[PDB]
Amino acid sequence: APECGERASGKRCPNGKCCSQWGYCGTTDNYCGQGCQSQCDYWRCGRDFGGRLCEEDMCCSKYGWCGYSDDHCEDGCQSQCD
Ligand SMILES: CC(=O)N[C@@H]1[C@@H](O)[C@H](O[C@@H]2O[C@H](CO)[C@@H](O[C@@H]3O[C@H](CO)[C@@H](O)[C@H](O)[C@H]3NC(C)=O)[C@H](O)[C@H]2NC(C)=O)[C@@H](CO)O[C@H]1O
Repeated sequence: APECGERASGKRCPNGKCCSQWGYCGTTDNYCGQGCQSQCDYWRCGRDFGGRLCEEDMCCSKYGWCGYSDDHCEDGCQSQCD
């Protein structure tokens, strides 16, 4: 049964996860993409997003995306770079 969204009385997902248009929590494009009901910016971080820190100990790249690659953790990384 739905764990978030309108069929869950506006309930939000834990750890900032995206609530899909179908009412479930997750982090792939099916959850965070078009139709996403809430917390759709799970993968964004840094200066352009209220200085939010990434979950899962991910680095916040200079472009404001969360990840583990050298591109997200090296050169311009905003937080949790190591
Ligand atoms: C304005 C512009 O195009 N700027 C470029 C930056 O966007 C780009 O950073 C990378 O952007 C892509 C999306 O366009 C990021 O992919 C996302 O990564 C998350 C999790 O890491 C994943 O859930 C998304 O599905 C995925 N989207 C796609 C479309 O694959 C990618 O992580 C960003 N990389 C970094 C290091 O922040 C940078 C680097 O290529 O270049 C700018 O010109």
